[PDB]
Amino acid sequence: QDHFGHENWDHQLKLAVAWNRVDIARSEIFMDEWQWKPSDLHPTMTAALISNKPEFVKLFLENGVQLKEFVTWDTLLYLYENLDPSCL
Amino acid sequence: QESLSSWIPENIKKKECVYFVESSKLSDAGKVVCQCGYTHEQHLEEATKPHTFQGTQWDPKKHVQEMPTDAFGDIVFTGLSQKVKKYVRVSQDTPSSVIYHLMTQHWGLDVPNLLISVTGGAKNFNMKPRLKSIFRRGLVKVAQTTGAWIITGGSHTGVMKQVGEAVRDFSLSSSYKEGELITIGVATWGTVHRREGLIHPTGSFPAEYILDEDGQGNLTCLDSNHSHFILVDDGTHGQYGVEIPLRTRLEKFISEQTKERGGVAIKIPIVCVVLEGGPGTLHTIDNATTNGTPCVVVEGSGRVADVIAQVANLPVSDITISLIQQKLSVFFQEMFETFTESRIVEWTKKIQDIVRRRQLLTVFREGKDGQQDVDVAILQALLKASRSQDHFGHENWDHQLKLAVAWNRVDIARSEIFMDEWQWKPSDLHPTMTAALISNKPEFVKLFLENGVQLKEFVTWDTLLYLYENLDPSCL
Amino acid sequence: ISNKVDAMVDLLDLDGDSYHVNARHLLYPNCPVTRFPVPNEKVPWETEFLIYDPPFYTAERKDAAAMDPMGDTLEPLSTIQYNVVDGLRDRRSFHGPYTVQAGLPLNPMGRTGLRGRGSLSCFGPNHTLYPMVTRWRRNEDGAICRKSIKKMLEVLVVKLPLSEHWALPGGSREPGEMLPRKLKRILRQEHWPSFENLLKCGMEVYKGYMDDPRNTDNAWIETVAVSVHFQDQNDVELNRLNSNLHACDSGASIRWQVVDRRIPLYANHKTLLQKAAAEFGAHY
Amino acid sequence: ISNKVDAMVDLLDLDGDSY
Repeated sequence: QDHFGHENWDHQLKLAVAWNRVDIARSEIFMDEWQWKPSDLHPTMTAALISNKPEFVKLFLENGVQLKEFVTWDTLLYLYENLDPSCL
Repeated sequence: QESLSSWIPENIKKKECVYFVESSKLSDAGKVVCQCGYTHEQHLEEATKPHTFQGTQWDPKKHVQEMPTDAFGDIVFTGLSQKVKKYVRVSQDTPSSVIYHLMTQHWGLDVPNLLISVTGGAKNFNMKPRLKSIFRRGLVKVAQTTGAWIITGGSHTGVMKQVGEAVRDFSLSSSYKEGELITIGVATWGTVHRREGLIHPTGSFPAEYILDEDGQGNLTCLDSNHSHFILVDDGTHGQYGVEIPLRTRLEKFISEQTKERGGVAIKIPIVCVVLEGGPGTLHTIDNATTNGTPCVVVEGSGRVADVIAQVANLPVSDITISLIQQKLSVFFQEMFETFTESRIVEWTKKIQDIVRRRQLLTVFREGKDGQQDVDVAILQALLKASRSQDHFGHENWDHQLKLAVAWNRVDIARSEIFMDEWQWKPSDLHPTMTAALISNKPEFVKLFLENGVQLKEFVTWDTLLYLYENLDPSCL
Repeated sequence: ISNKVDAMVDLLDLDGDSYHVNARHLLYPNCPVTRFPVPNEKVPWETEFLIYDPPFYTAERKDAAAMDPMGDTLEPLSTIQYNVVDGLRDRRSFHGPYTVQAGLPLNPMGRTGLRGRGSLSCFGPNHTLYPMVTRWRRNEDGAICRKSIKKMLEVLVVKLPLSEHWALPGGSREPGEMLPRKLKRILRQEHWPSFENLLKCGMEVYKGYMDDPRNTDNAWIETVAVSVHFQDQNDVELNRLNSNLHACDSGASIRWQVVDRRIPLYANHKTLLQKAAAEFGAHY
Repeated sequence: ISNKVDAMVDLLDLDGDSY
């Protein structure tokens, strides 16, 4: 599908993690030909956590997302808004 | 810290022009250039002057000046990892020795048992998966197990970037001694993208460095996986080739120094492996193999490589320039024709000469035959080379053995050093046995026992006195 | 051990030529009819194709005022000069002298499976103009960007509100030189329109009939491909191109764009751009 | 047993004149 930029990699990835399976993305989404920058995953990482999907977390760690650079204040405030509602 | 911090400017110089007379042709808006255009209305860092000399075409002999460098220190790939890396800017005309000295003393580097100088095509490309896997695997393994330096360019392109990916792969594993794999980058200071970021006297120990793929013109950036980075410079910005005249001087100087552990002492061996490459790579390959320094090539994904992989079997003088013409034509297929007839005969000469030296070279033959593992190949390669070296007696078996045990692995010697054809005498191992013990290497001990060294005949008085002089110093 | 042996189990048990595709495209746009099936073999007139039975398709406004009243051109009204300017319609193709079929043109490329007028106004060819402005892509320091090996160009595209496709600013050549003033009907300016008209003087790329959904076997479409290029990226010509910032009349959006084999654009305009970059050595 | 089965894995996936 036609595009302007590389947010199409964003689209492939948003999908591959929307569906739970990961094998796909680690197989091809992160093969090569994007030369992405780790600061271009934080929206995904966000959704990776809130949904309790550890595998993708390990993944973006292997591709080097920097926690210290990542878990900022506002994002933190965010993650504390969408805890699983059942929890005491 | 401050010792080396002062030492570097006390020792090294960096180049810069003192003749300010504008270039002839203008660059990309770079009309402020005295034929080099680093940063000024001219190629000037001092008073933009003709150096009291209105003498046009003032050569680097009449333009450039070497002076203590404000471009050393420690660095870190900002926004890329947490590890740091050592870097330094170095002039062109510099004694190889002082570099080695900095490397060992001021950088704390142990004299290594092996010196893999890898080369290939600065071009970017790919290869088969299976081949790429076995390659990165064997390379990093053999580089670690013997404690080998690894020397190459440092730009983020080509096979340099490929092996950069390989070493980073291991550091992703990095089971233990993550600092094992040490890799040094040899590039030209003129071709650096954001280089200003470290130009600072008295050390820039925490040195942030941005990077930007494709965010650069002809000048390049660095690969982000090597462990150390030397920068050679001539006093010129948009120019190439300021590296090789030293790289040769350096690696040569290392092929001479000797190591001495246990009781054994040997000279460091040096073998070079090459990848896809091209014409200039062919030039360097021959210019090395005529100096003993042997070579190993991968059979697969190589313009200048696979052609030789093919001609590996053809006997000498059976290589016509027409065979070559169609070969290079079917292989290049983009520059397949731009070759003058006044160079293809040169290439026939070179390739036929190389294949003549039927020992210093080695095919790989990926998968089919003898493709056990990359390491063992390199071992047999360097080994056969050493053996072919001329000698008088059988102390060459001594030399093969002293090596095979200098490097820790034993499989080699038990496989071939003790196969046959020597008919040695067990009383001709005691120097080795000595070094086998002092270094705490039991396997070799079991070995020479299987080949019957007689303890009672061996552990004499003086030797005993010896072994009690070099106990491990830490022991209570 | 278990996971390893399972692998053993698994292994052990396991072991085209240039055609007017947009013209032959079924379901003519907005005409609730279907054109005849015309396979690749029998597409040109010169091929043996007897079953051919194209139905007459003429929109209600195709044969309208100032348009070729040729919607039912079987009449004597189709007496206009073919491959010759019959007054207001220079009914003549850049491709060349187009054959006449009973006072009706035949598509000079092949059969289209659709008879009648369609949506094209005049029969035979229907010329217009699609200009081309090209500028390099510089970095922050002033150097031009690069592809893997090739380089990067920037081309501006005007959005159309109800297009579902970004389109090159090309307009119907209703006037002679003001064809981009049909392209820039509301884009460039009022007077500076004439300025750019002088600036419309450029380098040509390609002319002739191109593929399109709205070609019957009677009326086809050709146009002109001029190429104004921004070699340097700091001149007063470009500053004037910026000074053309009077687009707030009837435009959807306007913006530069880098060449890309998937750049969101009209269908054939992309082929045009591919020709454009081919004329320079850029990437794709 | 482990060292032995690994061998199965490896095998199974592997298969001029005088001038």
